[PDB]
Amino acid sequence: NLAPLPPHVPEHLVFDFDMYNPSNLSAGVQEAWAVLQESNVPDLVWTRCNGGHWIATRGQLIREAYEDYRHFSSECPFIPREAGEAYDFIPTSMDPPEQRQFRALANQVVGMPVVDKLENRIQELACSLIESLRPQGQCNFTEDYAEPFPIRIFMLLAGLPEEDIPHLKYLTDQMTAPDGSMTFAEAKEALYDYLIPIIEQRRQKPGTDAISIVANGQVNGRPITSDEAKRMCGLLLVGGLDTVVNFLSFSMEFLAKSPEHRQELIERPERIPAACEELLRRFSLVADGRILTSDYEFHGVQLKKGDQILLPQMLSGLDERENAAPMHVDFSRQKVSHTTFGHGSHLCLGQHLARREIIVTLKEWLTRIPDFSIAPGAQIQHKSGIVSGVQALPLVWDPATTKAV
Ligand code: HEM
Ligand SMILES: CC1(C)[C@H]2CC(=O)[C@]1(C)C[C@H]2O
Ligand SMILES: [K+]
Repeated sequence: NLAPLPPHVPEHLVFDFDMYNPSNLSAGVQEAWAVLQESNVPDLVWTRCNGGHWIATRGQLIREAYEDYRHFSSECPFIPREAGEAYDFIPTSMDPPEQRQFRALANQVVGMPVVDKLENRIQELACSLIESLRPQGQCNFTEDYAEPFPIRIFMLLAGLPEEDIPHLKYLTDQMTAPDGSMTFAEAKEALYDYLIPIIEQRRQKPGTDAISIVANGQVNGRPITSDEAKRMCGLLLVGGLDTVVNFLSFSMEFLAKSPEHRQELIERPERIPAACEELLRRFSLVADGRILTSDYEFHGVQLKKGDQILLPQMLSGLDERENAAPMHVDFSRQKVSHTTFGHGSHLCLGQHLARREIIVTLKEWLTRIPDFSIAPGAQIQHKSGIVSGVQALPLVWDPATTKAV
């Protein structure tokens, strides 16, 4: 349902890609997006869907634009424009140099030292969950594992009660892959209002949790305000609750459908870190963007001030110019090139936590439930958006084949 072509946009660059409902979604969501890398598709195209915006389709351009924050601003990073304008999460809605003071604070609460700290706890959350599912011979992996494992890890990190999980998870869904019940803005404001009273509790009586640290943080030589803390904690929550959740489901759908790749990791456990990186390339799932700060000529194309440009992080590693046979999963692939965690100054802060959650899941699942497949008669369906995902993943196994360590 398409917006009229802006005067400055050449009509031969039009390709009406809908990022929330792409044409070939039934073939798998990465497959659907990959059509933007067809021979007949330009390196930089314009879609009239979702209010109209640019799309960079190749890794070269995507990296280039994410590096140039002077022209491509993160102030309005979501499509549609109404979402992007409402978007005020910290650090992401800020450009350097102002972004950097807030990024250091956020890195304090989810960075590698924190993750090393939480290793034994992450390991047990996984094992407890899997040992509980193991004798049942079946699960809906998205809501039985993919959702609770990362989210309990985050609630742990944030010092938040697991009672609040249903409320919170719903809100984050609306911001990346909404049904239509709430706009981005009201979903975001709901999350903010959840966090305000907790932030104000913890400014006064400090702490070791992510919220306490953020609420007591110092930025620009001053205390962080309750409103800044809120904009940052909201982002950490969205980060903590929606991407890994979705990625685990892509990777497990794949392993469920490929006994060979399972047995490779079963037989060669040391390969699991390398396998994790190649899964991150193949089932890359993020796509947001930037907004033009001024009129600018970019690879032969005149971009105007206020134009929005989708720079799909997902597409870089599926680009056949960056990786040979991109849709093929090769755990021994020699140079794994992707931008799954982003590129430029907003490079994912949670990527060390994310890899840990992924690698612990692969290790602990295949150690206990080595053999499993898609439930008979089931057809897996994907969804698309800022963060694409899997709607459901019913898995089955013979409990007799399962192990206890
Ligand atoms: C598979 C897992 C994940 C993927 C693929 C992913 C992807 C990304 C991407 C592509 C960006 C850059 C977005 C942009 O440039 O606009 C980003 C940023 C960010 N991510 Fe992640 N993410 C993951 C997990 C996490 C986790 C677990 C957290 C934990 C809180 C997290 C927190 C953040 C934060 C705070 C930023 C903003 C950094 C900044 O703006 O400076 N992410 N993520
Ligand atoms: C695009 C993101 C994945 C990234 C910045 C966002 O707003 C996210 C949706 C959460 C954060 O990690
Ligand atoms: K904004």
